[PDB]
Amino acid sequence: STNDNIKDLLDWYSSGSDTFTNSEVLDNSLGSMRIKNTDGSISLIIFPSPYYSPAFTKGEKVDLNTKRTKKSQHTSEGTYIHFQISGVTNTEKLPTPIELPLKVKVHGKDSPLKYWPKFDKKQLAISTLDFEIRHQLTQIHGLYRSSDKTGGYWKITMNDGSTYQSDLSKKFEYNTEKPPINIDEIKTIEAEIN
Repeated sequence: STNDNIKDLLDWYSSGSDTFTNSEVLDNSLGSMRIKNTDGSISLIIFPSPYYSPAFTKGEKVDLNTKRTKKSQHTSEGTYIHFQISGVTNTEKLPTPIELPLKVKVHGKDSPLKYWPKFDKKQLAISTLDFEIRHQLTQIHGLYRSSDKTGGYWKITMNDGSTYQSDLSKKFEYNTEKPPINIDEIKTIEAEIN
């Protein structure tokens, strides 16, 4: 059996993420943005961190690799609205898609990857990297599914030696999220399930 916190995490990380490219900024206020996607829907995205406060202005183009916080709504004006959190970056692409170096260890023993995707974007929000990593861990390596796989961490080491890490026993800390990073400057990504 697992505890309730672990169950929330399984529900959160096993679900998918929303992806929209070349969306347009409609409004940008403190802690949020209103964006129009190319399919016609509107996205209301919250940004709770002072360290990652998107500064895009009305009319600019952005990419979304985000998660929904609740069910989308059809409004009176006939508008389809999405409610999401974080995950907004510029639209710059890399010359050729790259494969991020992810090494996974379960109980000290190396655990091979399956369906780890390639990325073609120059920058990704840390929350986006967090969900991609944990999603791989829950679908392929059993994270959160049983009591023997409920903790650990992931750590990203940049070329300059600076690091980013997240504790797997807790939800990603959105309130203190740092700004998006250049993925081609990532030296190593390690994930360990205790």
